[PDB]
Amino acid sequence: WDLLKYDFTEERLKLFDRYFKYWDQTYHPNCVNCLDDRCILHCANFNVLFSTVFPPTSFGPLVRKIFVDGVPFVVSTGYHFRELGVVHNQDVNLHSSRLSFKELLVYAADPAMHAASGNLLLDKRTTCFSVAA
Amino acid sequence: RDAAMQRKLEKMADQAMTQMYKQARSEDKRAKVTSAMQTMLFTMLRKLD
Amino acid sequence: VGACVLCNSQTSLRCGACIRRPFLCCKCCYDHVISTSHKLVLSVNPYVCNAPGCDVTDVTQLYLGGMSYYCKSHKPPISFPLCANGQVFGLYKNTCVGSDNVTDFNAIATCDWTNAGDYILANTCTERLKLFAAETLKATEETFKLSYGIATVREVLSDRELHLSWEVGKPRPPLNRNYVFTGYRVTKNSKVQIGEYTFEKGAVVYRGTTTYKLNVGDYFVLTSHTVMPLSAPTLVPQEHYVRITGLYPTLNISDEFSSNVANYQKVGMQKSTLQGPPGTGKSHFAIGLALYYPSARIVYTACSHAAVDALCEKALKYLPIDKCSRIIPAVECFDKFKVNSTLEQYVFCTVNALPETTADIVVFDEISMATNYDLSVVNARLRAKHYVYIGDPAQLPAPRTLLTKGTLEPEYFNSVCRLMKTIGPDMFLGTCRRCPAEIVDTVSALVYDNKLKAHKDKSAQCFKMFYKGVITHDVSSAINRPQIGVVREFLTRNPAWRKAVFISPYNSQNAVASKILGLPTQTVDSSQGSEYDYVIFTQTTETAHSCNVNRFNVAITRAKVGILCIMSDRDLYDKLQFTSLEIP
Ligand SMILES: [Zn+2]
Ligand SMILES: [Zn+2]
Ligand SMILES: [Zn+2]
Ligand SMILES: [Zn+2]
Repeated sequence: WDLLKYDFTEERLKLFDRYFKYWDQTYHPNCVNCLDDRCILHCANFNVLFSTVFPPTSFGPLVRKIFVDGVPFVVSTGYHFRELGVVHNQDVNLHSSRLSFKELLVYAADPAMHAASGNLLLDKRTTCFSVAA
Repeated sequence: RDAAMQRKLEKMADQAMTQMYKQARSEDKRAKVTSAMQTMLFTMLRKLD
Repeated sequence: VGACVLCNSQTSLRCGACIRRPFLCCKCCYDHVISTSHKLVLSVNPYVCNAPGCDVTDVTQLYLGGMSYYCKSHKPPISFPLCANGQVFGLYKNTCVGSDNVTDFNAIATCDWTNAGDYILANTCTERLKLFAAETLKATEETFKLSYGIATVREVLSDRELHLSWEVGKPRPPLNRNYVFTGYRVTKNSKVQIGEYTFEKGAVVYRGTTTYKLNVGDYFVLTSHTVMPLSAPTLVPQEHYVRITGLYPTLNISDEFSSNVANYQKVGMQKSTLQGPPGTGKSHFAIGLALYYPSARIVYTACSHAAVDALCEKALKYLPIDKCSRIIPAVECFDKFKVNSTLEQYVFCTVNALPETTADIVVFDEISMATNYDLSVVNARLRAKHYVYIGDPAQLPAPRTLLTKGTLEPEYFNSVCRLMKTIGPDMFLGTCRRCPAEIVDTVSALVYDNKLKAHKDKSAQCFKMFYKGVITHDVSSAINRPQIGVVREFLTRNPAWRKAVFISPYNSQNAVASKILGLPTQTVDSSQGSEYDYVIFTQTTETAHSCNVNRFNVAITRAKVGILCIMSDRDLYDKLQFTSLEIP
């Protein structure tokens, strides 16, 4: 697969049509469009099944470059859950001017800059995915 | 009357002084932590390649 | 939490009615509020009624109840006035000295900077109040700039000319070189600067820093910037030395600066002021100081970018190019030195962009334009063994737009210009190389107490003429066309004078003369630092602006060889040691 590909909606629909064709209830690949809690569970089950086919490197925060005061950051503006699909932030602020205490608190907490500024890690002691040191 | 109208205001004045001492201390610590967070962001950005 | 400006006592009380909000101790703030209309005082929290929907803010009508400020109507039964017993309630109430008189601070704080006495008290109070006055004046100027209306491009006839529609309900600025605007580009939901502009009456003639194809929709405002609170004094404590301290003389000097050797040793023997008449070698003085002390690191500072670049020019002809640097903040200036190298041996920068660094000698050129605000930041950004103030109090300082009443003397331009006008200058350039004997002798008796000496002889090409003419006024200037007509008649009979540069104290007079005469035109304020072979001067009025002795000094001292002066004032005409000519 392409390393930069994060939206596998078409593949999810292809698999659902392939194996669960006559399952009457509708299926939402992205749970942001679900109707209530019960539909969220119903679609998250199928996403749980279908997310074991896609590369593990495509799941995680969707980071994006933003400009402030002429200085570019690399900040998280979404997520790609194995269960809930793709979620996009609604209040992404591009070309901002100042960071208040709230914005400084938000940007200092996400793993975007911490992971992007660190060096690569390959830990042979564990099977769990390792991102950075 | 007047001596019991006075020695009970020295307590509230002292309490006010301590409270606004505390609030000033908090407001200085806030500025310190703000500067620390901003400079940390700006120094970790410079390794970005 | 800070230090009382009058007392230096630690205090957390600041006057919220004043635009600068300086710290004031309990007694000081009490006297300041009870004596003026200043009633808003700020503490760690504001002294304002906390009752829902109440507007009582005056310091004397509030009480502390519980943990809050209330008016008399909404106070709880248990309350205590914060304004009583001759002090205002605040931090560190036990530690308080007070002052006998707060009259000077009351005057400086509550004034509007329209009276000459305002600047007099600003330059004659104690150091801390001088700093307060400088910050308050600058903040008042920046706020006054915002009161001006926005001018928007309504039509573009041609290049270098524009049409401006002005905002309703607001005044329009005086259109001249002292009001540098800035264009803005209309975008989807924001605005972007498009450079700094200046306007002049055409339709308006615009001279922006950077050229474009600006169209309808773009607008101009006078850019304001935040005024930062000053801590360092206008002048460091003066100390005199018996030997050379921290400095190591070079043993080989050329005859170019051999005349300056005595003044160079004076700089190294104290913590120093120089008055330099026009065309005397002010840069010639300063650059050799770098040569006279080659192991020394010297910072070069000045108010404007143009003057800073002038110091960069002469260093090119003398100093190493790898040992220098031009500090530029994030206008087109000197771009031959390495940019933004603070640690280099020679530092070239403006006052407003000085980095926090130390050097052996700091030289501040053209001290005339400087104000106490620029003096203080130099001391705050630079800690040096020796400070050299070079300039001329007899030339133009920075314009004072807010001032309308009274005339400003050289002693009040700033704290430095205060010194040589009372106690004299540490160094002085007594030899004028630019002006011929007629011009120098005129200005030597005028403002230099007959101490300026001529290097050139009489040129016999210096004339003066007395002609009132007719005075006409536009929105923000004055025009004397009959004086311009005299110049035209003079030019026909003396065609050799068409290489001259026209000078006048009014921008509108230059504009009319530029079209009629065809000569290059410069205002007296803009002509400081430049030298021309021939100049034609029209006073154009008898107002204080045109009759100012410092301004009349600059206008007539621009001539290399000859000058023609058409006077409306009898006083300055008689003071001109010139060849009188008759009106045709
Ligand atoms: Zn669903
Ligand atoms: Zn005080
Ligand atoms: Zn005040
Ligand atoms: Zn109230």
